[PDB]
Amino acid sequence: NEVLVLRGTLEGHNGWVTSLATSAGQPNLLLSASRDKTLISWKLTGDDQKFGVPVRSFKGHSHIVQDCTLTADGAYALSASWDKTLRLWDVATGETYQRFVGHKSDVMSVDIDKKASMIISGSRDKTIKVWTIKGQCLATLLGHNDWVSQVRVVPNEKADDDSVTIISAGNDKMVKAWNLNQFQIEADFIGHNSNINTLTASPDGTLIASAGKDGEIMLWNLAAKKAMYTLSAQDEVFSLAFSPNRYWLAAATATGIKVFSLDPQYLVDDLRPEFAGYSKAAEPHAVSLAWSADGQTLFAGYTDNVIRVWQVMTA
RNA sequence: AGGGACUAUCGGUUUCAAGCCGAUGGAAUUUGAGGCAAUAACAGGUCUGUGAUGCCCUUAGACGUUCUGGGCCGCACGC
Repeated sequence: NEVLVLRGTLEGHNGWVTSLATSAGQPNLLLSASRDKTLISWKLTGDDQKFGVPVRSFKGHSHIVQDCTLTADGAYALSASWDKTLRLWDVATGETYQRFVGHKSDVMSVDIDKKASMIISGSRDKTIKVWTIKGQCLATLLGHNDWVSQVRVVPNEKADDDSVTIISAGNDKMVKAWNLNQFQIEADFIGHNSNINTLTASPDGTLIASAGKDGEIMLWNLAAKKAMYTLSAQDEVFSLAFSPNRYWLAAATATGIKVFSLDPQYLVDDLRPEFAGYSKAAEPHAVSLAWSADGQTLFAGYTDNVIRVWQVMTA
């Protein structure tokens, strides 16, 4: 039934959209990512023209943003980039509470646990490093031999003990899940055929996805740690997306979005629309995606310089 | 003190080699510019820079030295 219809975008950046972020406490309060050294804050007013007011740039690094994770409260935006950081931005404002420095090779990430505290970040030095909500390390993990690509938060409804769990990534072709308090050892994902360039997580504590340079999307549990639904999607995803509470997958496969539908096992609905003056090898192929925090609004993002948000509505 | 630019990023253009346009970012035609500048030389110039210097000449009516005065600034004109 669900005819998914393709609508007004929100265009704005000069470089190349490379993440994007579900606001995670004020789902308007969009908050978007970059390549050309900012973060254009887009409202969703919504009211039609502009779908819905590009109200704070935020400028820079010196170099290219690969991320922009919102807090558990959702008004404090956490940077990264190719000049070896963080720089915690204020969503409201233009400012740098705490330069977090220290890496060597080019952050690839950023994420924040359910209370806004013991943050993490991958790298190319081939680690990891915790930097609390101060430029300071708990510790500097080293179990991987590689470019560890991405790490995620998971959002726990066994109501949290308190010695918790997070995750990771990927040229050694593996994952590894680090107690976020005292980085202990828990399981990994063996097998794959090249680069793990992403992963994702459950919106309670028992779901995950990884993904593709091979084609296959190798799925989860964390609270079963057993390898799952093994799909086959040709090119790659660069750019994965849970609906929050539907059971819909969203990931941007080059080519679709393949909604795969992680219950039964079907292709509902592929969005490759809209398109004007190209030689293929121009599509202006994505690099970040999200599901309205409250879970409709897919904020579909693309290279080019035009975000193209595309919600699901009625038959 | 240091860092920082590599024609970089797609797009073309080609033996899809070495290369070459264009547009973006950029502070930024080999980044601009000089300076060092093999191989072999020329009988180019210079002993009128030398207490660097061969061989001739000069050696006190010296062509060595020095006080004066003018001389290289003299014009129908050629470059």
